[PDB]
Order: sequence, then structure tokens, then C-alpha cells
Amino acid sequence: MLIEIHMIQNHSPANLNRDDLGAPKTCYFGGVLRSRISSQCIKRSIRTSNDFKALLGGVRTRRLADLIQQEAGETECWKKAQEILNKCGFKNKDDNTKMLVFMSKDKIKDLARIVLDNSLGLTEAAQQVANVIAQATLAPDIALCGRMLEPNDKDKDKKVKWSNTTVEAALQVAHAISTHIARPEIDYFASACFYKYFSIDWEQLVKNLKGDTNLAAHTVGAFLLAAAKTNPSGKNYPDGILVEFKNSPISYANAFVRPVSVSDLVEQSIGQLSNYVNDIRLGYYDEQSPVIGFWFSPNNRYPLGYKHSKLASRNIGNLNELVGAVLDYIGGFKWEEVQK
Amino acid sequence: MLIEIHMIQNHSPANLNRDDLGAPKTCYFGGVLRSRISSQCIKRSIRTSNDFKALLGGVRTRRLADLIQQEAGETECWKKAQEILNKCGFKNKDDNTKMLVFMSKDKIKDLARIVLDNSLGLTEAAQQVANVIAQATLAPDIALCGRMLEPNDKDKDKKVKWSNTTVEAALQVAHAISTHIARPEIDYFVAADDVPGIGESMFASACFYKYFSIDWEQLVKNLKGDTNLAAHTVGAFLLAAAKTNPSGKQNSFAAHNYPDGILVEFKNSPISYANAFVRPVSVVKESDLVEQSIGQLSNYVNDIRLGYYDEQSPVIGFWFSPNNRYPLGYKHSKLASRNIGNLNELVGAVLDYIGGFKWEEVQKS
Amino acid sequence: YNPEFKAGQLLRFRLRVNASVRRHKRVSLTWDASSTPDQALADWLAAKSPKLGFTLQRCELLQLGWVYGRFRAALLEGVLEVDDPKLFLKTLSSGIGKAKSFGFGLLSVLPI
Repeated sequence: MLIEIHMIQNHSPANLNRDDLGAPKTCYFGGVLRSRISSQCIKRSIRTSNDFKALLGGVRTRRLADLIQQEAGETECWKKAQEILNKCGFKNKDDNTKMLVFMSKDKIKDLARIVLDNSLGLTEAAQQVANVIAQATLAPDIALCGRMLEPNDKDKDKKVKWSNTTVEAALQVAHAISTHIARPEIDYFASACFYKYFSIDWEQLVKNLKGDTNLAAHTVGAFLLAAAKTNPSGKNYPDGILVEFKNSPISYANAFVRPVSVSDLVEQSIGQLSNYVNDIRLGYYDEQSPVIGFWFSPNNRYPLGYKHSKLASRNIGNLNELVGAVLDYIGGFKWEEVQK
Repeated sequence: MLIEIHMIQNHSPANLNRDDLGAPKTCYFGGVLRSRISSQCIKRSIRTSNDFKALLGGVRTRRLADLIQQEAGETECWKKAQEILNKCGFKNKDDNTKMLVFMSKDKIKDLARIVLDNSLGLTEAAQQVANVIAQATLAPDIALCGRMLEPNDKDKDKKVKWSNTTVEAALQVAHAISTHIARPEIDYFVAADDVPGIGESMFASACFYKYFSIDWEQLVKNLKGDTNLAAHTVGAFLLAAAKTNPSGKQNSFAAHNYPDGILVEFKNSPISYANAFVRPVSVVKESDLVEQSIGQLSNYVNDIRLGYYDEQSPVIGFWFSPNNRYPLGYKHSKLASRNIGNLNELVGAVLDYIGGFKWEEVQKS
Repeated sequence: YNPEFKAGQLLRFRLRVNASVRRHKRVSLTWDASSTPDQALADWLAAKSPKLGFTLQRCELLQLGWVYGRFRAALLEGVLEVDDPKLFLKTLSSGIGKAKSFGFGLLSVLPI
């Protein structure tokens, strides 16, 4: 019911994320200092990747004022929009119109249509705008990242009823972590190995898209491709690719509570993760419904399972072949037909 | 006979329980600051869990008019239902509906029938509904918990005869505490508007120690017999506490981790082993935090067993770790009566010790 | 600190630059959609390197950002070779750009 992906990768310091003071972020795990990349950075890097452009149908902006005055053509509707928006309530505590907005890039036409109707009362015009952006969620971005919209009641209208404007998320991701301690460079007077964890709720996503199936499969494939082939900031395929389907969420971060100290950092980390996965599998589950996984490696660079212990369904040598197998298990879902 | 569970579990960098300011909870134990998850959060997580969706017979709601309206059908009851519920002392203090009535036996057809009856909509109906809420509702989990209600005077009418509404809960949960010092960290983020033209977040990671207590006789008493349901409750609670995490900030800090060392014991008086970590665990280069914490726990448990020994009541316990990854008696001691490699057979063995109840049959009730 | 370097000597350097140009106000350096920021910054630095007195051999961008108080800051590291020992000393302890009062002009040379 849930697709679980665990990845092992390396990343140079030239493509890392820094804090307000300019230093790469760090975290504690097991009493030692590690290297940390935020989950928000990963999500932003994925939604604006070259492999996710085909499934980007939403924008987050505080400038609806410039988006509305971009399709009407007639210049004489801008204060109309700066009054309809404020009647809606999208301006917040102090300032003016400083609330981030999240609707698909298809209801701006409706917004312009409603603005350009002079035979409509202002109150019911704002109500129409609310019904416009209270259902504008048919975008794959919204069905993978969620959305919240609080309307300020400080400057509300008489009634101006709001509908359900909160959509529940379908993807859970973790702050990426180092399989070892921190390292340095060459003093005067980054360089790290990271891991990854993903989880997608197929039922929640299909609910958030009004039951569409091909769109969900296309989103899953695009997200996996972008996660495998994108770097956080800057501008490198992962060494270990793991795929699992479970009904309850399980993470394997307690494989690296013992720091890896040593060209063999990757191998030791893979071995530790394999040991932890085997231990959890053999000591926390049996009967009911089993789990089946796929190990895909860059030219099978790193093998898994003590070279004798079976624990994955098959081995995949190509990333492109990995997407089809994941979509295959749900049933059918040829990659060349869902891309349309 | 008391069923007591001790488990040790690690977590990824996360934020499961936070205060009003967003910082994860903390406490002082032994003179040092630790990371805290409250007991109410654990209870709500067990109650709203996949392995416990089968025995949820309790509803705790500020609004009951909606439920009786849904059960009524296509008629209208809201006004008269509110009238009766205000005739009963369900509070109007400071304009709120204060009573979060913990009425069990989700079958509300009794109150639906009383409301939809063309009788005297007066103190008679108020008495009938008060008796219905006070008496019938038992439910399975209102045996572990239970504070059925507390009627309000002044507001209520002067012809009400509320019966006993105290359940004498048979559950004891201690606040989870880490076995080391706590390390809070700050994350900086930006909005990054898409059309061209810093906040702070908190998180931490720790390894936790947890403790539960179930009273067999009180659980049986609050269920009015039905030992099968008691065994079912024991199994469901065991699984739910073993595999369930708080659902807080899990879309950004996914920490779906599972415990590494589990201790289950049965005794006549409750004993907690939280004093094993008065000295915080300091990491060494040859092992990890989990192993050192398990070692200190081993030392303290063995010491208590040797020190408060009584010949009239041996203590029987079971220690399970996944694939026996971390043994309890590393050096020489066999502290537990049995060592087990899977959780399901641990539950089976616990039920066998309780009443020789096999797993399959008790799943039917 | 007494820095003494001979001609034709390899050194390891770290420098944060201020990408400032003047147009028709002072605006940050802008590159084309077909080019990477690192290439543009390397070419911009190599344009002025003759007058500075050192020869660039390799350089990669590390931190591309801003400094408030609004200024543009880019941290570039790599390998440089000194051309002559006369102009290098003048370049040192003087600055390689503008906004020198906010810690934007400073070199750290290390022997390799």
C-alpha cells in the first residue's frame, strides 16, 4: 500500500546546503556529529527538476496581483484584483497581501473571468473567488506535498463562507543523514556519504486526484526518476537502490547508530544497512502478508545479502528498468503509455 | 499478577511531541535534561492504531447532538436533544460545553429512541438519558481507562438521579525518557516564491525507554468477566505499544522506528527500572548508545532481583530482541526466564502464561 | 605574518569575491542561460588576474550567496600560480574588489 525507497549516495561539498552563517548543516545520531540535508531542500529540488516538469501544475506565490493581471489583456483591472483578494482575506497580520497562495495554473482563467464581470456584486465576487481557490487542487504537486491555507478573519466580509481549503499530504520524507562522522579539508594558519528514506501513500494520492490512476502512476515514476537523478542545489547515480511495499511505515535509520570509520565507506554502509534490514525482517514480522523488494545497482556495483542470503526479488542493472518494475507490481502500467 | 513491559527504542532526528512554541518536549531526570514524550500521546496513539482498530468501543466528544442526529435517520432532533442535554448537567460554565463526555458503548440507539419518543420532554427524559449514559457503557478500552463523566450542578434540573460514573482505570503509563543528555538543534528555512521579483524549526534525536502496567483483576472486573476480551485487549495493547509512533511532524521528520530490546515480566507488585539511567550514558568508540543503555539496564535489573529477593514468589520474565541482535545478559547472567526471536510468539507466550490462551481463538472476540 | 613567495610557485588560495559591475547603478554579475555560474565567475576572475599578478589554473565555486547589512558574495577556491613576486605583494593586504569594509577583500595563500 506504501512504496518505500532507501538510497545510498555520495555528494561533494560543492552541492550541499548551508545555514544562515554559511556552514553546512549537521545533526546528532548516536552521540556523534553527522552531515544533514533538510527534507525541504530535497522536496524543492525535486519539484523543480528536469524530470518533474511534466508534472508541475501548481505555483506558490505571494503575487497573485501580478498573475491575475497577466491574462485579462485589459489593463483596467488591477485594483479590482487588489480589492477582491483583500475581501477574500489573503493579506495577513500587518503588512499587506503577505500570505503564500497555492492553487493550480488553470484557475487563473477563472479568476480573470470573475474579476472582469462588472454585473456581479463584490461580496459574491469574492465568494466566487473562494469557491475557485478552494477546489483548485487537481495538480500532482498538491497531491504529493499537501497544502494549508488559513484565511485571516481580521478583515473578513459579512459571510464570505470558506470551504475545505486543507489537503492532506501523501508523501513522507526524512532529513538526509551521514553514515559516519564529520570530516574536514586542509586548514590554514563537507565530503560526505548520505542516506535517504521515502514513503508514498497510493490510496491517499489517488484520493487527492479524484481517483485518477494513470496520473498517479506517472507521478510515482517521475518522482522516483527525479529522486535518483537530481542534486540538491548547485550545478552521480546512487550506489544502492532499494524498493519495498508495506502496509505500515518502517525506517532503517538505526543501522548507522554505530559510526562507520575506515573507497570502502560505501561498502561498509551497505553491509550495515543489510544487517539491520535482515535483523528487522527476521525478528519483527511473519505470516499475514510478506514483503518483496528489488535491489538495483549501478552495474551491480554493490551486491547485497552477504552474497548468499536471499532477500530481494530481483536485481536491476538499469535505472530506467527500475521504474517499470515498481509500476508493474501494482499492475500493468507500461511506462510509455502513462507518460502521455 | 501485573503485566509490565520495558522496551528500548531509537529514533531518527524527529519532533514527535512539541509544546506550544514548537520545541520538542524535555524533562530533567537525574540532574540532566532529557527528551520527553508524554503519556497521553502514547495512549492516544495506541487507541488510534491499526492493530487496535478492532477494539475501539469508546467515544469522547464535545458534541453528541450530531451523533444522535446521524443515528436518528431523516428526522430533526437537534433543538430538543440540546434541551435534554442541558437539562442534564453537561455544563454551560463560561459558555462552553465543557463536558467531554467519555460515554462508551457507541450504540447510541437508546438515546436516539428516547429523543424520538413522543413522551414528556422533561425531567423524565433527562433521568432516562442520564441513566443510559451512567449505567450501560462498559466497552473494552474503558477497562484500561475510564472517567465516565461528571455531572454539573446549578445548570442541571432538580429532579435528576445520576448514578456512579467512575470506572477505576486499570492502565499505568510512564512518560518516556531518553537514556542520555538531549541535544536540540535549529533548522533555518526560506519561502522561495516561484514568481521572480528566515524561519526557525526544531528537532532532536534520542533513544527511549518505555514502561507500561496492566492490572489483570481490575481489567477483568471492569469487563464483567469475558476473559477472552481481556486476553484480546492484552494482545492488542502489546502489539500497539510495540509498533506505533506518535503522528506528529512525520511528513517532514519520518521516524518510523521499531524497538531493539523488549522486557516483559509478571509480578505481584509493580517495579520500574528507570533508576538505571540516573547516570547518563556517554558514548565510547567501540560501541553505540543502544548497547550501553541495554547494559546498564541489565545491571540494574540483575541488582534489583538479587537485592529484593523473596522466596515465596519467583519472578518470571521474557526478553526479546529482533533476531536476538542485542542480548540482555552479555557477560554471564541469564536474567530472563526465556529468550525469543519474534514478537508474535512473544505475545503467544505471554498469553500462555496469562491463561494458556492461543492467539487464534481470542481473535474471534 | 610575513609572506614571502618566489616566482613560479604553486599556492592554495581561498577568496570570497564581490560580483559587482556598473551599468546604465551597481548590479551583480549575470551569465547566459547556456553557461554555468562557475564558468562565468572563473572567466570574470581570470579577466582581472593579469593585473593582479597571479595565474589561475583551476577554480570551483563553493558558496554563491548574498551578504546583508545588499551585496553579492561568491566563495571560490582552487589552485593559483604567482606570475611575479612584485605585484602579488601589492595585491595582498589591499583587496581584489569593492565592499572591502564588509570583509569582501581578503586572500589566504597556502604552500603546496
